[PDB]
Amino acid sequence: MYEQLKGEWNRKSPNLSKCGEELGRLKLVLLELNFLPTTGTKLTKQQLILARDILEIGAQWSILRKDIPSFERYMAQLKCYYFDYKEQLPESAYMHQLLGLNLLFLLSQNRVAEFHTELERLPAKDIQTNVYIKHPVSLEQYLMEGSYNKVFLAKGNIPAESYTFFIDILLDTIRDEIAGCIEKAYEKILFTEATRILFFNTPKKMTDYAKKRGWVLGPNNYYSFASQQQKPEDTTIPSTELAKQVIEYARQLEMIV
Amino acid sequence: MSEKKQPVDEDNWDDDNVEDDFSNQLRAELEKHGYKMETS
Amino acid sequence: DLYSRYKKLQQELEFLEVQEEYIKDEQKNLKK
Amino acid sequence: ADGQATLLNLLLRNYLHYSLYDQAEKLVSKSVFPEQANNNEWARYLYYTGRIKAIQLEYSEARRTMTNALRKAPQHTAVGFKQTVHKLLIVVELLLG
Amino acid sequence: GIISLLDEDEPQLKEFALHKLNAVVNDFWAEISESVDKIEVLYEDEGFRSRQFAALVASKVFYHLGAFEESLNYALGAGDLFNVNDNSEYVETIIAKCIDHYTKQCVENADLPEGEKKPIDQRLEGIVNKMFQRCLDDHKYKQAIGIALETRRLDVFEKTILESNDVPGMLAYSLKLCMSLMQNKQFRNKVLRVLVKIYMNLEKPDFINVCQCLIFLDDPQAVSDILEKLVKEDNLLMAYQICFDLYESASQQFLSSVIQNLRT
Amino acid sequence: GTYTLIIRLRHNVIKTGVRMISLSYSRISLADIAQKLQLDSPEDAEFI
Repeated sequence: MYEQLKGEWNRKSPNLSKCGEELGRLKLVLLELNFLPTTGTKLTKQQLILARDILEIGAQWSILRKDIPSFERYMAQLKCYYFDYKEQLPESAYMHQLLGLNLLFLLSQNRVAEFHTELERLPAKDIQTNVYIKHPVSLEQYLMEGSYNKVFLAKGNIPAESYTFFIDILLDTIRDEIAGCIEKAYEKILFTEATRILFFNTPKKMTDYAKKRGWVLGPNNYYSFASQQQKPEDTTIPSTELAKQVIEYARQLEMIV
Repeated sequence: MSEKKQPVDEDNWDDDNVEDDFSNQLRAELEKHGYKMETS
Repeated sequence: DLYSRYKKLQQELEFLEVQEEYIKDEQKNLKK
Repeated sequence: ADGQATLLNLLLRNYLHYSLYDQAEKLVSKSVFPEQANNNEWARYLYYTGRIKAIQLEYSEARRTMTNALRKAPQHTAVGFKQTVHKLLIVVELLLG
Repeated sequence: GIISLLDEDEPQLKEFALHKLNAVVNDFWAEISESVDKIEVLYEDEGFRSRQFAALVASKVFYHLGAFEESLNYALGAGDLFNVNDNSEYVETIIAKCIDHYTKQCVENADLPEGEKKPIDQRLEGIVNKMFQRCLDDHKYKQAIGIALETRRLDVFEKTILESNDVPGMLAYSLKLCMSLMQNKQFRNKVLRVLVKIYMNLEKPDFINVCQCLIFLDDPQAVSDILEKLVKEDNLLMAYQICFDLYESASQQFLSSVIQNLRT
Repeated sequence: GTYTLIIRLRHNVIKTGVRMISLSYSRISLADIAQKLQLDSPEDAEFI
C-alpha cells in the first residue's frame, strides 16, 4: 500500500540517516497524489488519514533537533488539512497537543496578533473544556498583566508533553524582562532579594546582569541612578510644531478650497 | 421611508451613575451607625 | 465609425480642462 | 460603481466567521474604497471591516470606524444589526477605557 | 499552504508547486500576494527549467494589486506559457496593459526613436501586430483602420491597403476622418506623402485627393509631375479638377512657386 | 459571538484598578492593595 515507513518512526532515531530517506519518502508521496485536499473519493483515506500521520510526526521531530524554519512548514500544512470540511477524525491523541503547541511557540515568536486569530477555530475548547489548551491561553494571559510567579507556577505545571524548548524561550524573554524591569525606581537591594527574584541562588549569572545594565556591584548594593531629569523644559518642540499648526489653521480659514 | 435592509436579524441618566457607585455598597445604610458607636 | 468615438471624446477633455482652470482665476479676480 | 462595493461586503460575510486569511488581504485590497455605496451598504461596510481591526487587536483605529458605522444608518426600528454594533462599539472602548 | 515549500533546492518540488498555482489561483491568492514574492530569485538563478510559469502567477497577482508594470515586465519575460492561453476574461486584462503601454511608448518613440531607445522586446512588438492580424482576419475594418493609426507606424498602414476588404472608398474616406482629428503637422505630412504616391500607383488615380493632400504637404514639383502624366495622357478633362482645386485652395506664393515646374 | 474579546478584559480591569488606587491613596503598603483587589498574594502585588 506504498508505505516504506512503518519501522523506524515511533522509536527515537535522533538526526540519523533516516530523514533524508524520509523526505525522499515524502517526495514519493507527491508522484502518487498531490497534497491537494482531494475533494472527491472520500472513502479513499489512505492518502488522507495515512499520509497526514506522517506529516504530523514530521512536525514532531522538527522541534527536537531545533529546526525553527522547517517547523512552521509542516505545521502550516497541517492547518491546511483541518480546514477540510470533509469528515476525517475529529482529532486524535495529538491534535490538541499540536494545534495548541503552535499556540505556545508562536507565543515565543513575539507575534501576539497571530496568537489571537487561532481563536476562531475553537470557541468552547478554551475554558469550559479541553484543559490542555486552557493552559497556554491562560499562560500568555498571565504574561499580559504583571503576574510572574503564577507564570512559573505554570512552569511547575506542564501536563501535556515536554514543552521544553518553548518555556526556555519563555525563560529567556522573561530574563531580559526582569533585567529590563530591575531598572524601575528601586532603592538599595542587597544581593539576596533581587538575587532570588528570577530563580538563582548566587551564581556569577547576577554579575552578567549587573554588568549588562547598571545597579552597580557594590557592598551588597544595587545603586539607583533614578535621574529622569534631562528631557523637560522644551519650548522649541512646540515652537517648531505649533508654528506649523497655526498656519494650518489659517489655510482652512480664509483661502477658498 | 424607514427601511434598513436587514442582513442579520432626563429622568434616567444621573441615577444610573448613582446606581454605579452604591451598586452593592450600603444600600440601606441606616442601622450600622447604631452598631458602630459601641465598636468605634 | 468607431475610431472617431474615442478621438473626438478625448478632444473635449483637452477642451474641458481650461474651463475649470478659467473660473479658478475669476474666483479671486472679481474680489480684487 | 457599486460593483466594487457590494461584492466585498458579501465577500466578508463568512470570511470573518471563518479563520481564513482574508483580513490582511483586505488591507492590501485596493477595493477598500468604492467611494460611494448608496448610504446603507456603505454604512455597514465600515462595520464589517470594523470588527476586523477589533478581532486582531487594533483597538484605537477601530473605534472611529465603529462610530462612523453607527451614524450613517437609516430611520428603522426593527434593527437587530444596530443591536449588534451598539454592543460591539463599546466593547473596544472598554478595551481602551 | 504550498508557499512554505519554496526553499527545497530540489527543482521538482517547484514544478509540483506551480501545478497548484493556476487552478486555485483565487483563494490562497489572498496569502501569497504581498508577503512572498520569491519568483524573481529563481527567475534569476541559473537552473532553469522553470521561471516560465513563475512569471505568470506574479503577472496574475501584481495585476489586481495595481502593480501593472510589475505584472507587465513579468508578462513580457514569461514567454510562451503566458501567451498560450487566451480563452478567458484574463486576455482582456493583459492587452489593455501591454498595447496601451506600447502606444504610450511609441508616442515617445514618435518623438525620438534614435538614440537611447527603449529595449523593445520582440514579444512587446510581436503581439502588437499579431492582435492586429486578429483584427485583419476577423472582418472588422472600422478598427483595422484604427490601431493601424494607433501604432503610429507608416508602412503597416500602407500594408493594409491590400487586405481582405476591397477599396471602393475605404482608405479614401478614412483621410476625410483622419484630417479632422489630425493632431499635428509632424505625424500628418509623413503619412500623407506616402499615401498619394500609391494613389498614382492605384488602378484609377484619384485626382482631387492627390491635390488636396499636396497643398497640405507643400510639394511644388510633385503636382507638376502628375500634370506631366496628364500632358502625356493628353486629356484636359481629367487634367481639370487637379488644376482648379489647385487654384481655389492653394496659396498665391505656392502657385507662384509651382509655375516654374509647369513651364519646364 | 463575542467571548474571545470578553476574556481579555482582566488586564483592563486591573489597570483601571491600579489607576483608581494610586489616585485615591498616596502612601499605601503593597501588602494592602492585594487584599483590596483580592489578589491573594503580595509577591505579585509588586509585579502588576
